[PDB]
Amino acid sequence: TVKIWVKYNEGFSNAVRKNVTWNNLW
Amino acid sequence: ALSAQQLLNASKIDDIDSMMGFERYVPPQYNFDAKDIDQIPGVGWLTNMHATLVSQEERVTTNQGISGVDFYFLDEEGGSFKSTVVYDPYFFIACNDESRVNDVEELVKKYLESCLKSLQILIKLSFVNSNQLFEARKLLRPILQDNANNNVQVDAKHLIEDIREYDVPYHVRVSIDKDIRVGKWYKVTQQGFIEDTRKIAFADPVVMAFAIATTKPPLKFPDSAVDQIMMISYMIDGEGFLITNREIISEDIEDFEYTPKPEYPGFFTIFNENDEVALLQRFFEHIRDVRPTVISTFNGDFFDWPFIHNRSKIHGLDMFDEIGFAPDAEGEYKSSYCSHMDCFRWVKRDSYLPQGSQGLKAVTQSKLGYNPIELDPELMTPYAFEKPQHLSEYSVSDAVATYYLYMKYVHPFIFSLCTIIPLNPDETLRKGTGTLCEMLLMVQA
Amino acid sequence: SINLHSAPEYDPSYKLIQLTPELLDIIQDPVQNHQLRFKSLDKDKSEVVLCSHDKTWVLKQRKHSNTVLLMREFVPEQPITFDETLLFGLSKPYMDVVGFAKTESEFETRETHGELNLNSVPIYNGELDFSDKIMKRSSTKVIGTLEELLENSPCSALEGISKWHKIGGSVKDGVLCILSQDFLFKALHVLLMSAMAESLDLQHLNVEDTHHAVGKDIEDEFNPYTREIIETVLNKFAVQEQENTWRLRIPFIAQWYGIQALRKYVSGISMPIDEFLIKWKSLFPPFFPCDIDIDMLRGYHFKKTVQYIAKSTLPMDPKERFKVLFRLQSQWDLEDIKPLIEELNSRGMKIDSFIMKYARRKRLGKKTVVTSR
Amino acid sequence: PSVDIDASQWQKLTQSREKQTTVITPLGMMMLEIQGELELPKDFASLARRDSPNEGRFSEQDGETLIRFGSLQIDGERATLFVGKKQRLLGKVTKLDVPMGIMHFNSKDNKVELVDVMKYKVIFKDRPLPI
Repeated sequence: TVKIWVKYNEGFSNAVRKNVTWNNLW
Repeated sequence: ALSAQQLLNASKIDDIDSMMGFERYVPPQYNFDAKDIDQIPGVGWLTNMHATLVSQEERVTTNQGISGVDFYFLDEEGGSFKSTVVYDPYFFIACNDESRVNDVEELVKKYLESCLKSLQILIKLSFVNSNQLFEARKLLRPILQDNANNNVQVDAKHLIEDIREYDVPYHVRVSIDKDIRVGKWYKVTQQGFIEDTRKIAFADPVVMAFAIATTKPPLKFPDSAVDQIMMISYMIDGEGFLITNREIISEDIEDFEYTPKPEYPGFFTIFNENDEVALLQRFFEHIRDVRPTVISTFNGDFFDWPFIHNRSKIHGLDMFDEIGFAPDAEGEYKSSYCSHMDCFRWVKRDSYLPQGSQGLKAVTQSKLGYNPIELDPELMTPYAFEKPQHLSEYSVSDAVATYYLYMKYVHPFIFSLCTIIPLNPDETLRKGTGTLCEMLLMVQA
Repeated sequence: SINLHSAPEYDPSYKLIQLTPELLDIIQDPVQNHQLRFKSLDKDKSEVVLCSHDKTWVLKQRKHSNTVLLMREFVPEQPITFDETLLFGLSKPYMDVVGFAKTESEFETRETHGELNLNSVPIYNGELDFSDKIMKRSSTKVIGTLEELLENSPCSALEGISKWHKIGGSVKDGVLCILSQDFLFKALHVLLMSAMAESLDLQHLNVEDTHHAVGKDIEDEFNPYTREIIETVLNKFAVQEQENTWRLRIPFIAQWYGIQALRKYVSGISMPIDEFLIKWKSLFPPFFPCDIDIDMLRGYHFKKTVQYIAKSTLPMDPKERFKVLFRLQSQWDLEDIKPLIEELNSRGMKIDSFIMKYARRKRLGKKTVVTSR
Repeated sequence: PSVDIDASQWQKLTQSREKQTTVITPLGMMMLEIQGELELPKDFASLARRDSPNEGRFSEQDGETLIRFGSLQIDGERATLFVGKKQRLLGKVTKLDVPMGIMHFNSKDNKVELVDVMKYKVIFKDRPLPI
C-alpha cells in the first residue's frame, strides 16, 4: 500500500479567455 | 371575364416586382447596326422570365389584354429592373389537300372569328391572347379527333389533317423566336434585346440559401397543423443568419463561427425572437430587405415551404402578399422575381447518387468533401429545450452546407445550361431530361 | 530514461506565456527599444497589456484541468541508488530533472489597438497665465514628460506617438496639453497664409522658417505660436519624408475644414441638404479651391435634412448608442454611418456584422444603406 | 506601473546553441503534462527519515528534500511514464502549435525575466494502466 499515484481526470474542460488585472499577476 | 382577373394577378405581380426593385423599364423611341452597339440608349444581365398579360398602356377597341413575357435584369451598377416584350402567340394547321387550302381558310376565317387575331400562309394562326388560342384549340380538337379516326387516303372540315409545333410553352416560344437566353447579357432597346457577345463572365446575383428546424412527434412525421417552427437558418452571399423562437428555445443563442474548411467561412448573426410570429416577421422583413433573386433549399418543395406557408396562414399572414411566393398547379412553391432552387431535385436528376446517398449528409460528403454535423431527428425537439446551442450549431451547419452546395456545383451548371436552353432556372431544374432534350432539338431545328 | 523528482512546494512566480512567431522575433531582437514591456493603467481595475516597440497585445488567461509541471535539469549531490525492477519499455536513466513549478493555465496574446491615457491632460484655449490652471488641479502629480505619458498608457511607443500627433497633442511651459479645435485649425490657417505669404516650399517645410514666418508680424505678447505648437501642427497635418523636413497632406485638411464649418453652422439648427450644400459651398476660407465629394460629407452629420453631430457626445455603450442613433435618424446612408460606428465595436470583429446585428440592414439600388427597426 | 522583460541571458544562451531538436531545451528544461491530479504524501519529513538506502526515494538538495516519484521513457513519438513501482501511463511527445514562454516574475523588485522557451511537451491523455 501507500504508493504514489495520479488521480486521473475523466474529461478535459477548457475555460474561456479572461481579462488580466495587475493584481492577478502579483 | 377571366381575362380581367388574370390582369389582376398580373397587376399584383407587377406590384410585387416593383416592391423588390424591378420597375418596368421602357426604352427610347427608335432611331443602326448591331455591330457598332452602345450607340443605342440603355445593359442588364437576364436572370429570369415569365409569361404575363399586359394592358395597351382613334379606337382603343375597349378593354382587352395583350399576351407577353416579363424579362428580369440586373444592371452594371448594382441595381435591377424588369422589362416586357409583347408577341402574338401562334400555332399551325396542316392540310391533306393543298389545292383547297383556301376554302379551309374561308371556313376557318368564319369559324374562328370569335378568337382569332390573324392568319397567314401550313396555315399560321395568330391570336390576341392565350385564352383565345385555347378556345381555338377547343374548337379544333373534335375535328382533329374525328380526323385521326378517319382512314381517309371531300368536304372542307375533313381536309385539316393535323397540327404541328402545338405544345410549345409560350415563354419558350418567345425565348426561341426572339433568340434570348437567361445567363446572357443584353442591351434592351426599342429594336429589341441585343446580345453582348463581348461579355461572357456572369454577373453576381444576390443568393440566399435556407433551412428551417421544426418540432415533430416521436416516431412520426412533422405535421404543420400542430407543430411549430423553432429555428430558421440561412445564408446570404456568404454571410450567415439564424432566427430563433424563444417560446421553444429555452435560451438566447449567441453569435458564433462554424467553418469546416477555409473555402467555407460561416460567421452567423443571431435574431432571438419572442415567439413564432415574431420569428416569421423577422424572416419576411429580412427577405424584403435583402432581395434575393435566388432562394435555395434542400427538399423545401416537400417540407420547408408548405410548413412555412401553413404557419404563416395560422398567424393570419398572407405569404403571397408578404414575399410573392405561392404554390403552383404541381403543389410546388414559386415566385416571379426569385428562383426556387431545391438542391434535392438536382441531386435526384443529375448527381449520379444512390438512394443511400440522397440525404443532405451523404451529398455533403460526396460533393463538398467533408463531414457535416449530424443529429438524430428524434433528439431535435428535446434538445431544443435541453441543449439549444448544439441544435443551433446543427442548424447553421445545414445553412453553410446548403449555401456552398448551391454555389460550387448547382449555380454554374443550371445557369450555364440556361444560356442555351430557352427556360428559366426553375424549369430547367425540374423538367425531365427528356423534355430538356426535346427543347435542345427544337432549338437546333 | 529520465528520473523524475519533485519539490514539496512549487513556486507560483513562474508563469507560461504563449509566444507567436512575431512575438518570438520580437523576443529574439537585441535592440527593440525596451524589448517587451508589461503595461497597465492601474493596480486594481484596468486590464493589463504587453507592448513591444511598435505593437500592443491584450493578455487573456485560460485555465485547464490538467497537471502541467515545469522541470529543470540538475546534478544530483548524491548518487541515485535503486534496484531495477522492470526493464520493459525502459532504457537506462542518464539524467535527473526536478519540477520547480506547477501551472494550471496559459496566457494567450491577442493583437489589439493601442490607446492613449488622457487622464491628466488639460485643454488649451490660448489663455494667458495657464500655470495657475495647471497647479490648482486635483491631481498634484503632473505629467512632466512624454515618456511618463507613454509609461502610463495602454499602447506601444510608436502607436502612442502616432496617435499623439494625430490628436494634435502639444506641450506648453513643460506641460502636455490638448489644443481646442478652433485654436488648432486657426493656427493651421495662419500657418498656411503665412507660409504662402513668404512663398515657402509647402513640400519641404521646416520648423524654424515657418515659426519665423508666422510670428513676424504679430506682437510677441499676443503670439502663442511657439516652435512646439508648429511641430504639433506639422505632426497633425503633414508627413515627414526622411523620418528631416515636413510635407503637407491635402484631403484631410479640407475635410477637417468641412467639420469646422459643421461646428459653426449646423449645431443649433438643421436645414435641408440641397440648401446646406449651397451654404457650406459658399464658405471658402482656404486660398486653394477645394473639391466636394459625397464621401467627404460623411461621419460628422445625420439626416432630406442634415445636422452636425460630435462622436464624443454619443453614448459609449453600443446598444444605447444604436438606440439613440435610431432615435436621431429614421433612414441612414451606408457611408454616412460606417465612420460613426467603426471605432466602437464591442465584439471587435468585422464591420457589417456589427451593423446588421445592432440595426436593420435595408439596402437600396444606389447603395447598401441602413434603416431603423 | 510598468517594467521591461530581461531576455539577455536567454539570448546569449540561445545564440550559442541550437534551435530545439528533442524535448530538452538547450537550457536543460522541459514540460510535463498529465491529465489528472498528482497525489503525494502529507508528511515529507517523516518519510524522508524512514526512507531506506535500498529505496533511494528521497534526497537532500540545498536544504530541500526531493522525492523520486517516477521515470519517463521516450522511444520516439511513443512515451511511457512510470509512477511508483506499480503505475504506468501511456502518452506522446508532441510539438506545441504555440510555443510557451517560461518567465520568472520577481515580485520583490517587480521585475520580469524570460527563463526559457518550450517548443515541445510530453503529454498523457490516456487512463493510467496496471504495471
